[PDB]
Formats: sequence, structure tokens, C-alpha cells
Amino acid sequence: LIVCAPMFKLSPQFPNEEDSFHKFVAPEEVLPFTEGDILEKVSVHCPVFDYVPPELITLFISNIGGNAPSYIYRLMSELYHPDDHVL
Amino acid sequence: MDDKELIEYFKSQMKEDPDMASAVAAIRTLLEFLKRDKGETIQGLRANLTSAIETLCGVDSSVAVSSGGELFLRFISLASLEYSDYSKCKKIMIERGELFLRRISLSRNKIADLCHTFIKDGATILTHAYSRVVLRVLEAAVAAKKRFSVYVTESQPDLSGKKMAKALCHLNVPVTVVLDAAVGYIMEKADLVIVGAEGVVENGGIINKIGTNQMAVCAKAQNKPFYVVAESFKFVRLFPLNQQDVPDKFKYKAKEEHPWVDYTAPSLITLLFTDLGVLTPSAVSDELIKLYL
Amino acid sequence: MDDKELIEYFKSQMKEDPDMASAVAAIRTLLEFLKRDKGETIQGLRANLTSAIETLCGVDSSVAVSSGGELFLRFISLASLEYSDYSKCKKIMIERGELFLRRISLSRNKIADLCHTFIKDGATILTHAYSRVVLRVLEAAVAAKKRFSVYVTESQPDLSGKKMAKALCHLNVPVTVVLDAAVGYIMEKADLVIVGAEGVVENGGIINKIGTNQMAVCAKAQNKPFYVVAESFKFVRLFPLNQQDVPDKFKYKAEEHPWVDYTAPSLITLLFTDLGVLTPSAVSDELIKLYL
Repeated sequence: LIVCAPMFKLSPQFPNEEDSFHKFVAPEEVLPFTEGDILEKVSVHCPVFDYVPPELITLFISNIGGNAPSYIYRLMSELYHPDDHVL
Repeated sequence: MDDKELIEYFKSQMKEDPDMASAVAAIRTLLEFLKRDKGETIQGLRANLTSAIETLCGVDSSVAVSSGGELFLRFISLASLEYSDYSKCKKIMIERGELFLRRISLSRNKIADLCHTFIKDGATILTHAYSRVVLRVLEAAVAAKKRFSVYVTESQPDLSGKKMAKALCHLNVPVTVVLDAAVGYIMEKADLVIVGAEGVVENGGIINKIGTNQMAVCAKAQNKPFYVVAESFKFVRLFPLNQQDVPDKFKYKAKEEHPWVDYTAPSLITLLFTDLGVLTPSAVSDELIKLYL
Repeated sequence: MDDKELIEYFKSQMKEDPDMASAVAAIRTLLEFLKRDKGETIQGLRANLTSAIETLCGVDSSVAVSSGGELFLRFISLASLEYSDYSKCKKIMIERGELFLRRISLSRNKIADLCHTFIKDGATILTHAYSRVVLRVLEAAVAAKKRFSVYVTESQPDLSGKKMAKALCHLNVPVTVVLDAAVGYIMEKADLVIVGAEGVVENGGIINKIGTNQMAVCAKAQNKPFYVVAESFKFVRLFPLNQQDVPDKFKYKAEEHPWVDYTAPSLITLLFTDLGVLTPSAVSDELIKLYL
């Protein structure tokens, strides 16, 4: 598996907040409004984004070369100061 | 001062305050030994300090003591070779030791602040044995208006788990105690695992109280996260491969001998919460090299 | 005979010989009840036997008792039994029950004979808790001029592993006793795992003393064989999925302290029963054939 992504898509955060992690939209996309009274006791959920653990990624192709997933940490250390991690 | 004074001071410092680890007592004893010297040459002082550390290690056999001694030895002397008068150098190293002791004591609050945000609302937490930093983490979590349930293990042969259970009950938290052979049975209801540490090794694994390996394997079989809380002065230089590579001076306290510690591999661990930040097991190799100046 | 007489006979039979299982005691009590029943009816006899089995199961909560009673009931009725006279039918079922009792007492030796050949020379064997059939297997193996070493677990909370070790002492085999939390530490030195059983389920898994699931998982993590010894009269009809599905009348005996746990068929290698040597897939239809 290969991921193609530039450098401005790297963020100094860890997956611990969840909740607002996904992004929910109107259930109009899934079930049309013309379904009648059935739309009075049915719950519809329409997420957008998804989380993927790092054990399923093999390579990263960037604007400087190819790196293993374990190298990413080092990159962060040379991009952002640890003080400004939380605005 | 002689070795008898060293041992007496060590034991008195340990007994006076129960809420203190062995490493802090050893560091304070070494600082007191430094303040009571009369030599004139630096390497004579180095030999005296090495002998003192070796003697201190023989009383208590724990991993953290030796690492703390070595870190104290090689941190005390960043710049102590400039002037030709022994007094100035001795004063500078005494000041550096005091600064190191000051900086040691702020790690627990940082660990709790970094770790308390990983606990959900209405969750079940499993734990093993007794550890003060875990208790501090839970106190910080309950101070933020959150609810959870706790399972604990009796942790034979000293029944250390009941002490933690009694301490937990004082904070009105639902806490239950299970057997030492029912870990796999109870893993079904759990959500995450948080344990303490006794020492961090080069490849990312840990050394802890006996019984952690089976719990880690069982949690791995059912895909549950495994979290570790540790401190900076517990980093040791060792690269074990299997269970019999651990030095014998740590296994048996001073099969039927019932070894007290065991080693957990880096492939069964999710995240590590240290005072240096949050590190995956892959970054420990770099951080250990950087720390050992 | 009445309920009090039933319980008295059951407890006396259990107490007389410690080298005896609950199933044989239940079968003997049921045969005694059969030999002391009056009336002229078949349905009355069936109802009396069912009530006796229920009141026997009430006293002691073990899986083998119910299966033994059900198998007894099914077996004694597999003949003509049409005739015209009550006495002839009664004698026929009494003879069938006696033959069944004779057949039951000839399985441990067969299991030992079939299983003793799987032990290598100079090997380390890990086992758990106390079980007489494993002791018989090891006695048969040592009678064949072989050498090995044995590890056992203290088996909290009643410490039966020490009793097992003391029994093993008379056979002058090296034996070691480890803690209940040192299984993962000691798994490296072992070569094979042999455990007993308390009940065999439909899909192939087993039900045993608490602490077997973790041993099975640890052995699977390091690619070691897992062997099981069981008996024909311990096959029960049940299809559990997870640890919750086990009936509560077996979990808690007459803070959580469960007494038994269930192990899946995908963590087992072979089963040594009196029927023969079966892969876990063979039980699924051997059980169907058995419950005729």
C-alpha cells in the first residue's frame, strides 16, 4: 500500500479526542425526505471521514523521497516547536 | 563518611516518608555523601562516588537505582574542569546536583496532565499491581467530572492489589478485585489497559512485576490498547531477547524461586507516556541515546 | 425411596471411595432407585426417574451428572419393551443398566493405552490442576521405560496442584510447582500441554477449571501442541459462543469468583476419548451418532 501526500498535511496531534474526529452531514443523502411517517422512529447516521491505524501502511511518497512510517516522528521534531503544539 | 552512615541515612530517608521511590532516596544519599567529602583530586572523588553507588546497589536490588546513579554521575559534571581550585568546582557540582534534584520532582504532574485526556466517559479500565503514578492519573481524571469503573488483580504473593483497591475506595470509585487466574475471562468486558513500569529497555520493551506478559498477550489476542506510564530516570541500557536474557540479579530478590520481574516485548505495546512527551516504541531508541549524554 | 434416602445414598457412595467420580455415583443411585420402584405403568416410571435426576442435579452442580443421567435414560430403553408383562420389561431394563455400568468402568485404561505413545524421550510437560486420568496416563508412560519432567500450577484458590505434586512424588518423577501468574514465563521451556476436561460441547470446545483459557492462548502464541483427555459420558449438548453464554448454574458454585471457563475448538490439536483419537471436527457428528 502506498500513500501520496505532500508535507503540509502533517499535524502534531494524537488520536485521543475522537467525537469531532469524524464529520456528520444531513441524512438527506442516504434516505430521501419523501419516505413519509417512516422518518419518525428511524435514526440515520452519515459519517464522512475514517481512521486508519499505522500497521496497514507500507510507504510514504513525499516531495523529498520515500520513508517508512516510523520516520514521520523525526520529521515532526524538525518542523514544529514543542511549545506551540497547543495553540 | 563510612558505609554504615550511608546505609543508616538511606534507611532513615526511606522510612521517614512512605510516598517516595527508591531512586529519590538514593540520589539524596549520594548528594549528602558529596557534601561530606574532603579530597583534593577529581578522580579520587569519582572513585569514591563509584564505590558508594556500588555499595548502595547491594542493599536494594531494583532496576531504577543503578540507572539513577549513573545518570547522576554523568550529569553532575558538564563543566567542572575550568579553574585550578577544588572549592569552586565542588560548589558548582553541588549546585548542579541541587538543580537536578529540583527537576526530578515535577514528572508525575506532567505525566498525569498528558495522560488524563485518553480516558473516555463511562469506560472500564483494567490494571495490575500497585503503582502511585496510576493513582495520580486516576485522581486527575476524576477531578475533571468523568465516570468509569476499575478492575484490579490481587497480584500474588504479597496481595499488593488490595492496597490499591483500598486507596481507590476512598475516592468513591466503583472498584472490583478479581483473581490472578481470571485475567483472560475478564478481558472481554475491558476497554483499555494501563500499567506501571520498573524500567525501559533499548528496544522499547519494559520490565515489570511478574504476570504482565500473559496479560499483554491476552489483550493482544482481542485487540485492546496497552498503555505504559514511566519516568525519565528509569531508562536502562539493556537489549534482552527472551525471558532468560534478564540478568539474574534482578530476577530473584535478595521456578520455585518465584522470579519477581518479567519482560514485555515492544510489539505488544501501543503508546508510552513519559515526562519527555508521548513516544511510540520506535522513538525510545533515539531518546535513550540522546538522554545518556 | 424418597428424596432424603436418595441424597443419603448419594453422599454415602461419594464418601466411601475418594477414587470415584460423581457420574458413577449418580448412575449407581439411579440404578438403586430403579430396583426399588413400585407400580404398573411406564409413564409413572419415567416421571419418577426424571424427578430423581432433577433432585440429584439440584444437590451437586457439575456438568457430567446431567449428561450421565440423560444417557442412562436413553440407553436403558433401547430394546423391544413391548411384550405384555411389567416384570419382564423391568428385568430387561435392569440387565441393560447393569451392562451399561459394566461398560463405563473400562475407559481409563483404553485412554491411557492410546495416549501414552505420544510422549517423547526427555521432554518437559506442562499441566494444570488435578485429574486422575492424566495421572493414569503418566503412570502408563513411566511403566514403558521413559524419562520426562513435569511442571504444575498451584491452582488457586484450593491449592490442588500441591496435592497433584504429592501424588506424583511416589512415582519418582522430577516435578516443579510454579505460581498461577508465571505461565507465560514458563511456557518457553515446555514442549507440550496436557489437561483434563469437565465437559465436551457441540462445536468442539471444552469446559474446564478457571485458568485454562490463558494457558491455551499462551501456548498458541508460541506454536505448542495442546492435548485433551475426556470421556464418553461427558459429552453435553450446548453451543456457547463467548464466555457470557455459559449457563449460570455452572459458573458460580453452590468480587467475582467463577469456577469454570470454556475453550474454543480452534486452540486444540487432538482429543483422546474412549471412542478413539478424534480431530475437533469429528465430535460434531460423533455426538449426534451417540445420542440415538
